[PDB]
Amino acid sequence: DVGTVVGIDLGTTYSCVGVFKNGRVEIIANDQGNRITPSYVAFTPEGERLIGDAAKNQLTSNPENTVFDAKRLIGRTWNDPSVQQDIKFLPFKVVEKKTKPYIQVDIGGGQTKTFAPEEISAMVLTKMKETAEAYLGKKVTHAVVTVPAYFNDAQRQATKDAGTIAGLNVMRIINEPTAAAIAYGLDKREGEKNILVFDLGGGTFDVSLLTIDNGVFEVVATNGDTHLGGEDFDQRVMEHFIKLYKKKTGKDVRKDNRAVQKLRREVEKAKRALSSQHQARIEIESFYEGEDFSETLTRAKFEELNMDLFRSTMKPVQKVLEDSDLKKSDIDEIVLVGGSTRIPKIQQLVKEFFNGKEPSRGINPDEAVAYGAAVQAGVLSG
Amino acid sequence: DVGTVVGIDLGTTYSCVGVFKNGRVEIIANDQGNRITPSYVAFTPEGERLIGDAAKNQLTSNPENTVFDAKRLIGRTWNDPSVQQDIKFLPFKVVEKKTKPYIQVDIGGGQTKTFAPEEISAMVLTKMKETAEAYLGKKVTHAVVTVPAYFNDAQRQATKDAGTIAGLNVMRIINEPTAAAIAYGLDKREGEKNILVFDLGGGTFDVSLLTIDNGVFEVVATNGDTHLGGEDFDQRVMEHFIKLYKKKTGKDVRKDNRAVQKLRREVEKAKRALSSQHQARIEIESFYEGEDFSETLTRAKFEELNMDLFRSTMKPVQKVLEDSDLKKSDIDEIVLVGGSTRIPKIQQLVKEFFNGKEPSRGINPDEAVAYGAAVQAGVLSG
Ligand SMILES: C[C@@]1(O)[C@H](O)[C@@H](CO)O[C@H]1n1ccc2c(N)ncnc21
Ligand SMILES: C[C@@]1(O)[C@H](O)[C@@H](CO)O[C@H]1n1ccc2c(N)ncnc21
Repeated sequence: DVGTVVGIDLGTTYSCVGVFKNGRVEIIANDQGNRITPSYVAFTPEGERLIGDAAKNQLTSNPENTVFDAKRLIGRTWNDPSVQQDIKFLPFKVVEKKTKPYIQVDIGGGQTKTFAPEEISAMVLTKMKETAEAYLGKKVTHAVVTVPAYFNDAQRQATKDAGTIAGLNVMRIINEPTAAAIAYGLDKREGEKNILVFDLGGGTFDVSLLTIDNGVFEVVATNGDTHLGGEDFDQRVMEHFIKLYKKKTGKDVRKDNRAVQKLRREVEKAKRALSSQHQARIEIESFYEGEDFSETLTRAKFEELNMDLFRSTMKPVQKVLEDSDLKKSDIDEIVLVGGSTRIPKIQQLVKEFFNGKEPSRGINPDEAVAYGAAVQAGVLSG
Repeated sequence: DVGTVVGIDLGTTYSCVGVFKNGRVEIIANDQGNRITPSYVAFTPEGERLIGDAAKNQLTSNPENTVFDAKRLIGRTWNDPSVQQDIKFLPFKVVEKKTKPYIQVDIGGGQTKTFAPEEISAMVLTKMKETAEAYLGKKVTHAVVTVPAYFNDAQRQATKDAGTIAGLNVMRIINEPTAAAIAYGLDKREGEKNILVFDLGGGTFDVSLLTIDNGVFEVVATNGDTHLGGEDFDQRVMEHFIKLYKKKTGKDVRKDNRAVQKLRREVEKAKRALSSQHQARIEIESFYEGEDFSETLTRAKFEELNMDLFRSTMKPVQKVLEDSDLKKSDIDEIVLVGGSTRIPKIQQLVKEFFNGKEPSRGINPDEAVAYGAAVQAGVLSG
């Protein structure tokens, strides 16, 4: 028996868990009150293993012992050109072991440990499993886990293996855009329809063209940008305030990594506010050399700082349309995925690209993938 | 323990049953393969009690022993002016008993029996209960049953009482326009919205103006025509072919009630076809005095024959707008209910009345009320 099966969106930067309970999907908040959890792991000096918000928000002068972006490495060989490029931008050590890119960190007291990417993803899944168990008041043993549509055999298997390490029997591996289309109830429509899934996550941008025909989904074409996401928008704002602080004080903010991390956390909070307001306030007490930071950011400046990045999302959309032999007017449904799709300028650009066509609406875009996984989990739970 | 709760639309002319199973609403077909069941009861000479399709399609031996339209009498007193008017058009006997209009029929071999309106509706509910039990492969004990928004306390109680007689615990009585809005997920929308429900049934026309605010429904105003529906369109076509047959042969079709019933059944089939095609064929072997009937009906003629009736549906829509102190542009959602709303001219008239505004679409309008009742039943089943 499977018990209550969970639906898990195992994302590059954030993960989300849902269940089907009392006739509906319930997205579960973690111990910090958040319905999304960072796909992050860190180790305290005492040897405590931190997962999620506590890992991402732990102030440190040692970025080399925090692990994230394991989804870029999972199911790939060490010598894969993608891996060789990615390790140049990753602050933690990556070493060749058993043909794979293993992550090497110090787990406390100088104790060096090496982890396969699926062992890191297993830690994230354990945290999602614990989040669901606290909610359900009972143990979880089975799951439906999502993956990007472009994931190959080794990547799907390594994701199932991460589940096994976490004590989860991954019953079904389903494609992220399909799970989002199911969340919007797009499988319950008559005839053949073309669905454009625009997924702008924390670190990756994925565009997928799906067809629905008599309840059956098919991934026709995929495109995007593997290194474009919500964190890039935060970084453009970080650069803006760091240069501005250098002009105003003569001080180089990046000389203190903790000051950088405090600014990063406040910038992310301000970015989210600019999706619903035209001005945000960033305040940090004893920010740098005992001096306080107090600055404002307008929606207009945020947009100006990120305009090239926002406009760059249109190119893969045009490419998928060409590769699927479709025109703009052939798109029956537009599904927005990822918290970044809440940015007004992104919503405007997509709507304008599709000649004023309104996208599907009702589900939080950061939860749509886990929501669809939970719909399937509900069927498997009986 | 409520088990699997069923959602039942107990209609004046037709009824429908749905359940929530394997994560979605399932509308259940009856023993004749139909997703809607006539709200009809008949008694054979041998004393067999027929319910639904077998009752409606029994070649008359019982115009006075076939019961229908019990929903016009339920929860009303015998001396209610509505009852006194309705009994003039009903072919079965209605008698005063216990202050109520009881139905009196011969159940076989000259045995007279008297039934309260809720006892007839209980027979219809028993049929719906048996339809759901055959599908689920287990017994059903609880239900969500819909009623018209204008139903008063006695009418809602008498409907619950019909459920009790049928062995159903009617857990919730919900308004029909509300159930149709729920089917379309209109209760899952943010802010305040005005919903216009245009319900053209088989025998009744109901217009309801609802407001939805933070998931809460309010019936603001109701109007319509208590004696206008799909059956009236069939009658206009009946009159057309009877007059045409008199012109072509000199014969008076109504001298043979069986010939009339055969034409009625074929006209209803042809009308349904004209909603998707521009021409229909009606054929009856040994129709009248051993002569066969073979005629065609165009969509244009069908429309011409019913134009006044179709245009008359606009007047109650304008009245509800005035009684709710709203203008046409204040309507956020248009919900079409009843198989008759499939008629292209009706769809055109409604859309034109609302300056080209497209109504909600995707759910068979004859099943939308049961679908909404099943959505609510699904949450109650847990
Ligand atoms: C949490 C995030 O910053 C992250 O970059 C990404 C994860 O999918 O989504 C963002 N996100 C989440 C919500 C949100 C918003 N209201 N406006 C901009 N970005 C928003
Ligand atoms: C069965 C019906 O005749 C009846 O009059 C009413 C019950 O709601 O709906 C009609 N009905 C059912 C389906 C249908 C259709 N495709 N075109 C016209 N009328 C249609």
